[PDB]
Amino acid sequence: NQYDNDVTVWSPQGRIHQIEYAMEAVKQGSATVGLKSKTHAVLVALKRAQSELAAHQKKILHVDNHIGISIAGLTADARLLCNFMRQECLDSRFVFDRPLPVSRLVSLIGSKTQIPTQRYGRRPYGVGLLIAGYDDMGPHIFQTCPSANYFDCRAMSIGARSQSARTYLERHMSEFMECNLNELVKHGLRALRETLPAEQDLTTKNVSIGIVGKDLEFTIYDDDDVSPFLEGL
Amino acid sequence: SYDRAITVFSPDGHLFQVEYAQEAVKKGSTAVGVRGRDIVVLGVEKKSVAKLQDERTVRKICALDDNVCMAFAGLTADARIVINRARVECQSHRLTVEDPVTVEYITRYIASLKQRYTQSNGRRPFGISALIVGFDFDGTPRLYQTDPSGTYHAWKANAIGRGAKSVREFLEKNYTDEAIETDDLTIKLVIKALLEVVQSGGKNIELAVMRRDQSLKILNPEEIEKYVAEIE
Amino acid sequence: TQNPMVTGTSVLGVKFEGGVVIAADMLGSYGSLARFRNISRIMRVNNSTMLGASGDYADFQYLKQVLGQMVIDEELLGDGHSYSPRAIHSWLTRAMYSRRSKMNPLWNTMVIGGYADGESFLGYVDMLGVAYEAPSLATGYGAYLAQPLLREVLEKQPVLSQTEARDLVERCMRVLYYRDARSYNRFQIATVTEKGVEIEGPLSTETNWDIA
Amino acid sequence: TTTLAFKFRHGVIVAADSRATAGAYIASQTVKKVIEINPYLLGTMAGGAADCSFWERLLARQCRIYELRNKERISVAAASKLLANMVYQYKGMGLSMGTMICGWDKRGPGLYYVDSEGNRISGATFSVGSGSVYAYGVMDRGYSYDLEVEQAYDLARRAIYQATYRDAYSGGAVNLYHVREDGWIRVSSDNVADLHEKYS
Amino acid sequence: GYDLSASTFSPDGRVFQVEYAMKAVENSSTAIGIRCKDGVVFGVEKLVLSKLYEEGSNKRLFNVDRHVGMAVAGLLADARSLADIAREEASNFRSNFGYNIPLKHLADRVAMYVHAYTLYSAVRPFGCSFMLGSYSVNDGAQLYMIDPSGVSYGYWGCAIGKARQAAKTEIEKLQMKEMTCRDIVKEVAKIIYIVHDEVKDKAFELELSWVGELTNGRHEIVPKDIREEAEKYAKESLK
Amino acid sequence: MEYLIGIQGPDYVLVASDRVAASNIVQMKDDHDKMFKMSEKILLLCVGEAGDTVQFAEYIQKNVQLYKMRNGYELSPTAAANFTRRNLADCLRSRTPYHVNLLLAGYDEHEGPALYYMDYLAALAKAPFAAHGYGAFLTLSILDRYYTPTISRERAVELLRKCLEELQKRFILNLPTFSVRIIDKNGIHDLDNISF
Amino acid sequence: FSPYVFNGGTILAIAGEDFAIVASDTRLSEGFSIHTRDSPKCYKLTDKTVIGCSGFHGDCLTLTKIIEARLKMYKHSNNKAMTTGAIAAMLSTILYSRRFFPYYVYNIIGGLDEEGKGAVYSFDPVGSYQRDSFKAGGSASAMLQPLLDNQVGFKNMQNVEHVPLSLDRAMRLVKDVFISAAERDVYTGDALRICIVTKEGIREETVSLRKD
Amino acid sequence: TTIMAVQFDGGVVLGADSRTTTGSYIANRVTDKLTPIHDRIFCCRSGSAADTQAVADAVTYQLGFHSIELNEPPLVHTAASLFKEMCYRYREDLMAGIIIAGWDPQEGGQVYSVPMGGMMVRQSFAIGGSGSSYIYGYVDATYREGMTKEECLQFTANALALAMERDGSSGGVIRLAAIAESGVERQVLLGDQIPKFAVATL
Amino acid sequence: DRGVNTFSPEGRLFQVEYAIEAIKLGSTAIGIQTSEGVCLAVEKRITSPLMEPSSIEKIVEIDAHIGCAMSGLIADAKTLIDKARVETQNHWFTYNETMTVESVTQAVSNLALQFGEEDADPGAMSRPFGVALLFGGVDEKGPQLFHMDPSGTFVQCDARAIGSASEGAQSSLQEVYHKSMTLKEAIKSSLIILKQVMEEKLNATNIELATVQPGQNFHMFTKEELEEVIKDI
Ligand SMILES: CC(C)C[C@@H](C=O)NC(=O)[C@H](CC(C)C)NC(=O)[C@H](CC(C)C)NC(=O)OCc1ccccc1
Ligand SMILES: CC(C)C[C@@H](C=O)NC(=O)[C@H](CC(C)C)NC(=O)[C@H](CC(C)C)NC(=O)OCc1ccccc1
Repeated sequence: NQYDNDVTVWSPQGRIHQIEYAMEAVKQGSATVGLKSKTHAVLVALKRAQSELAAHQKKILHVDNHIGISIAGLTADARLLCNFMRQECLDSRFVFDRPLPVSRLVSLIGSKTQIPTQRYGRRPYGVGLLIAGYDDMGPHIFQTCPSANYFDCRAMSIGARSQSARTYLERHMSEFMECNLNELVKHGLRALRETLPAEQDLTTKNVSIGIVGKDLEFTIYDDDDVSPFLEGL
Repeated sequence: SYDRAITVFSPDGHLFQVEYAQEAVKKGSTAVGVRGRDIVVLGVEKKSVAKLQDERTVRKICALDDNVCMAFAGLTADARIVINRARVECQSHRLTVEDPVTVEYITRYIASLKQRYTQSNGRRPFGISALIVGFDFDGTPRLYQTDPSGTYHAWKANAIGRGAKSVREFLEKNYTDEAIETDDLTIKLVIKALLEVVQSGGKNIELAVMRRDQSLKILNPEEIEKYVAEIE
Repeated sequence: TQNPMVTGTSVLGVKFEGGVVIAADMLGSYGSLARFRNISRIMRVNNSTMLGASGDYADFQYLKQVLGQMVIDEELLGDGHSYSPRAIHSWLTRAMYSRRSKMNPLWNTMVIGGYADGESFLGYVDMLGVAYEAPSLATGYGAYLAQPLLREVLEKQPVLSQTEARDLVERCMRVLYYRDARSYNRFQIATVTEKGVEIEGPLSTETNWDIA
Repeated sequence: TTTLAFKFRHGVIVAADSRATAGAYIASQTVKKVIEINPYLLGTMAGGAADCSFWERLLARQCRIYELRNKERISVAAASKLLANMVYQYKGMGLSMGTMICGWDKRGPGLYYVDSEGNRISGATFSVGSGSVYAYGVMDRGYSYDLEVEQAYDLARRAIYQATYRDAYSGGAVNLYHVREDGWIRVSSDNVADLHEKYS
Repeated sequence: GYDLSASTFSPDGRVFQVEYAMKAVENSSTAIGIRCKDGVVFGVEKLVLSKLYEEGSNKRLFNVDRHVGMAVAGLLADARSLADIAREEASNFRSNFGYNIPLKHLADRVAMYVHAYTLYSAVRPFGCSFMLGSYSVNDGAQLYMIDPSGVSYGYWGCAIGKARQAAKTEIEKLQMKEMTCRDIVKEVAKIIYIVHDEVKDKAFELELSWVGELTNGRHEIVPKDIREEAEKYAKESLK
Repeated sequence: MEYLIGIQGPDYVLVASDRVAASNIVQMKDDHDKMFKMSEKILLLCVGEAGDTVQFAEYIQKNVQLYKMRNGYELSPTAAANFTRRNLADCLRSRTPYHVNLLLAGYDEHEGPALYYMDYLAALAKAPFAAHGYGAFLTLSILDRYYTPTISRERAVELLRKCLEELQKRFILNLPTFSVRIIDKNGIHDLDNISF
Repeated sequence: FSPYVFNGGTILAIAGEDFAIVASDTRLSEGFSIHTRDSPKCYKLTDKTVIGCSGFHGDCLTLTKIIEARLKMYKHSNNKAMTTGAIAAMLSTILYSRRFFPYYVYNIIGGLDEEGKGAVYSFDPVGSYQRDSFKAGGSASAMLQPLLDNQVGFKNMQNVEHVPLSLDRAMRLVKDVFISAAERDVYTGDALRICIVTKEGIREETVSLRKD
Repeated sequence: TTIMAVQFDGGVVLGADSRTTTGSYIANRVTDKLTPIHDRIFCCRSGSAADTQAVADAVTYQLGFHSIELNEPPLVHTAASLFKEMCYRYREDLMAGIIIAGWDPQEGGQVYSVPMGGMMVRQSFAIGGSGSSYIYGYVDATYREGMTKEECLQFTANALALAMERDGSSGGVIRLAAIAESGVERQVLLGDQIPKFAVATL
Repeated sequence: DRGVNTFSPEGRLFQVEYAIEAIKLGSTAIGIQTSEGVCLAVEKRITSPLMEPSSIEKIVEIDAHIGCAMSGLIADAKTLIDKARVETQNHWFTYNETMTVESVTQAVSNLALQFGEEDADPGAMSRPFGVALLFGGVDEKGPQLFHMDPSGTFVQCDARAIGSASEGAQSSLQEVYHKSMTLKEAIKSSLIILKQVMEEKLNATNIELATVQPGQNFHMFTKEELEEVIKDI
């Protein structure tokens, strides 16, 4: 076709095929789950290793003391976006001496990601994120897509076989608000486990957890540090 | 400002433009170079005298600096541009290091220039391959070959251009410490290698040599004829 | 502003139990000439902040415009986040320091007050970027005349009520009118409380004894 | 400050006091004024401390980059030229730097003087700083290309001690370095009080 | 291949890229806006893709200024970009000319910005249609609509989305010139509920906003009590 | 201040310069060379502000050698002098002027010996003899007195000794040793130093 | 228009076997006036480093903000906190970035090294930094330095056993030197802030001084 | 120089002298310092002639384009704000103080002051120029609220005449201009028309 | 007729995929991580006897404690190596410390995928780097080994093989590798795999070997040591 080579070409159905191709690029990555309670936000990601001797790729990255993102898609675009987030947060702290609200950071991300989708010879950022953070208005979970569109979510999962996690979260969304930190982390892990095939399990070497809360700066748990949560399956 | 990607990847991972530059150098004239014990030689096959062309203005052997020369094969104009850039670089190096350039330094600079040209925007790869020979301050002779891809290797004897494979096979079969025993034997080796490709022989040969602590010298046609007669 | 043209006199500030009070005379002086006598030198940044400015009045207008536009742009978003007085103080400090570095200073000396999260805020921003927070502030000639009275009262009684703060501000303004040569009788009082920002019209120092 | 370096048969010696003053206030008496660019090359500080430190550190960075690229250690002449060309772009802007580059290249011992004023001259005996003249006196009266190693050490120590004695803005400890074909070694750091007790 | 660039004219004299952008906006949900004597009222059929999204995500009603609203349809990223542009234009107008931007002027500026993307091959047309609503004593209640082509026209009632025809049919039978905002919110809810399709679309949430005399010339969401009364009235009307 | 001198004869140019490099009050070097070899038959003598002299001379040296390699024939003394003047004049009005005083000596196969004078303002001039620095004030009179166009190189060396002896007798600065060189059809020859 | 102003302030740093002390007074001045009495000049950077800035207050604030931002950048790009030596090197680079518009700030760093032992780094406005065992900077540097050299350095005293410094003795010395300085130097007074850096954490104390 | 504007119910009354000096030499003695920015907006120029003329031309261009864009009469506040922006941005290079007065339907007659530095304040009556310092007391004492057009014209003429009498940079003729809904009624008082106040002799 | 920044329906960048394809045409390089150090081996791939083996620089030194092995387009690797060296020295100058292996890998990876056609730079890059890298060195966290591809994705690897013989060399590494391997065992295993996978016979002139250990700096084996190891194995 002649309508699926540039991002400045409209299809006769009002679709920009490159944006859906970037969406597919996001959907072909590893699965992540994010969920929030009335006092906490949890990011759970499933890391994939190229070979048995290759360290599992990291997926939860710091942004500030109150923001963290899980990535699903191109790693270079992920790092570029993370650097932009960090610079924006540092600028906000330097100028105003206050944490940057998560919603404003997501808005800036959307504005930045829009520009490529409207200019010649530029590609959308082939990465989808799950921002988790705590601001003055409580915990937040946001989802970003290469289409420069974002949504405020109670819970979400993006990546390969993420529909099973989405169905689980929808079924069990009622209890999320009134759940201790351990219960919420276990719910996120259960959502992530549903994505795995039958012959695979959640080990300490392929699970990452990111907690942010009122009295808990954003922390990344990996390796043996995720054992306490895994116990109780 | 032209900002188009002239050189791009293709399935199977080939930079087709660089392959076409290789083809261009293949279609070019023939050049030979041999590293001796105390002498470095360069040979070039003249396409045709034409009986009315000044040999002074068609030389394919040039001196980048006092201790470095190089002969090329491919498109002449790109060779001229590369020669000028290399000369400017040699002068700058002598200015800011207070020591004469080494052969390795200048070949690496030329290779870097070619790489930049095969990865930049709106510009095609260079279509020449250069044999760079000279003497370092330590007195050790050197000989390097550079390709449009930006790859440079150190050779003891190589050929580029038309009939590169045939001359290279001849050199491999007929290169030994015995053949590099004396300077005259080395020049005879270069002439013999060139004669494996050039039809007329003798008349259609351009030969230059550099000795240790001596300026680059182009052998006059009489000397080339004398060596050709000696070979036969 | 390399050369100031129309300038204001000191701006006072004292924090009480449940807000802050700022006073500034209505006067624009062109070098020993009360050219403008009905200009307000107190700004209401938002529902929980205020800003009184000394020095050049044109630069005060510029800061007023920029800060108002910032507050508006924030409100349009409607995300439930308010620029805290500390945020405005930090932004002002950064702007003044940047202008100083560029060698094009904003000739002003502002006093920022606010009430957020059940805590009073009182900041000082200088032309050169000097920033600090203290219970009492006094710019210009107030630092020599009015500040001692406020500091003595606060040291004797760290926590003051609203009426005591207002009386202290009135006394300090009276002293300034007595002793400062670029001062005016008419002045404004601004207060920030949990109820918001209120600015009192043109008051007077009629309690001016002149026993000679 | 007073720093000196002279070339003799067995290498090049480098000496320097360790006093830094801010006007008339002695900021420190333990300032290292000999920088180790590489095990076979070293420089000296004199003038503005910040300028000399920054530009010598940048010179060390550039020398390491050169070594990595060319697989051969940089020469003293190359390092001196690099520093001179790098500080020349800031001529007239107030840089107060006087340095000596000492080492052992493929051409034998080297010794170069570099100044913020643009000078770059090689030589056998050099001394830079406030006490440069006082050190020059003793160094010239006692220098000889055929000095024994201990005699060279004594000459450098005595020159720096005399410069400290006659100069107010110089003092502290006399650091002494010796360059050889196999690198440099720091031989001693003797305090001026002990040297005064030994000589007087 | 006459429809691969906004800089190419088809033989009939059409710019097919703008047509495809119009089709792209035509594939989104419906948004209606009715002008009344007091002011203007907006309504958006905010479809909910999944129950995981919070109430308020993907908001399609923006405040580009104190006194100007914005209801969008189509690609939401483009809508947000245009909203930021409108905010910038309003701020510039206030800074330079020293007073609030008239709605007609802002519509003109944003339309001209949109039109600049329908001329070159280096940029694609915006895939979003939006409406602007403002009220002031000097100027009165105003409502405008801007399409991807850049055409800006004033409207007593507008509808952008897939159900534009139905919404126009329902709006056309209202004496909006004499009714007030309070009586217009209920009608907007009725229209949104009527145009909504349940067989195709799963569920939706009603988003309302207005600006008029009751609000002192400020654009803000309709309070929860008023919105709930409007939804109850719409459900009763549908029966 | 430094010292330069040049005598142009029938078939040669004789040049000499001092070998002192003083920082403030101390002669930090005693065998400095102030002559730059531009080509096989061209010399440049530079005296002036520290840093400017070396930078300018090395830049001109690089450009001249680059010309020689690019074209295969060396630049003529007149061409080199004009090139130097053009560069200096261009840099005169910029933000990075060079405060350097020059003296260009060279030999040409056709035209013959040439001696060129150039000041920090880039005013080129050709003279049979010339000098630079505060020592010129004392040597120009001697050169005018004892100079003839048909002067042999030996007699020219004697005249240079006369000038340097006058410098030793009358000038205040210490200029003990002078480097001496001569350019002829055979190239540049380095003659014995004049020492005191 | 003068872009600089001296706001006073004294800083002190002591390095011990297993601790580091950073002390500063809490007075901010301008000319002959006093801005505040609760403006500490000790800023905490990490869990094992403290930096004390004195001089021009605006430049001090800007530098502190830059250091905080750079610490966070290094943590993000290297996934590990910076050491005291890294902070010193970065500060030296930053200060020299503005050689032609220098930071009118006197800096001092105190914290543990990689081995767990104390370390103190003293800086000049241009960037020169040296690893010292004790150092005082600011208005009363000349008044504090000699006493430290005599007592902890045991200078100019013969037949004195060089017992290693103890934390109690270090705190006593800091308090005494600051009390003595407050008696002579006008710019130093109000109150004293002491930061003790150890493996357990950073402890803070405050002892009052003269208000004159 | 002496420039003045007064505000009455329905419009404004402007007035300025007609002297342009280059030291002690009167280059122009009939200069018109009241410049029509728009149909019903006027500016009184004090300070540097070149700066004031350039600013006036720039504001005229901007305001005309603005009026064409919005099919409605301009606002006096808009002209005042444009002058304020231009003067504040280029305060270091400009030497010009301006008074802006005119009529618009929204707020009626208004007077604005834009002195050096780019301030903007609305006043009932504004004065400016070198000679304004000599009539501050007069305007303060003889100003009343709710004056009539004729009374304002007489007041402006009297105060301007005093300023011309006492200031060496002011002189010539008094150029008055009244702006209201009807239009602009321009006037020029010269010779005996200028108010006269007797001088003492002992 | 598609631009460099173009997405396939499978959510991949065509140029990056083709660059991955070009890697498979390069020489084989192996690296192994051990508690005693990191070893690196490469295949010289000599074409004619007249070529000096010493001129084939397939293992280079970034700093005194880091080395890089590469396969693919060497001319492309030169720029990345120069960037790595400059970054390491810049870090030393600014912070007076040795850059971590992960930091150098990240800095070099950021360069990849920074190519475009419109509005990039006067001399921006037009295509991805068609060369794979194998970083190895000792940091505060001990010996480390990292693998970088044209896509800019870097992962810690215990033992990785890159090049034409990657498929099969990796299998042999899986068969032979254990956590407690010693440096000599690692070197011998790498040599065995290289001998098995090379088309030509293995000798001391047609292979390169380098090691980095906590005590010793980057060391490149000479003919004597290589011959000793070859004889032993
Ligand atoms: C290498 C230097 C220490 C040599 C030393 C000479 O004795 N320099 C000096 O004493 C210079 C003299 C100046 C006129 C160049 N004086 C100085 O005061 C210099 C620079 C200031 C002017 C900002 N040193 C200075 O103040 O900093 C000393 C210092 C050094 C390290 C850490 C903390 C403080
Ligand atoms: C706005 C004007 C129409 C009013 C007029 C009345 O005083 N202005 C002036 O007279 C001002 C003097 C200024 C110091 C107030 N003079 C001017 O603007 C003159 C007028 C010439 C064209 C004859 N030109 C000018 O640029 O000023 C001359 C000058 C230049 C430098 C210093 C002092 C004076």
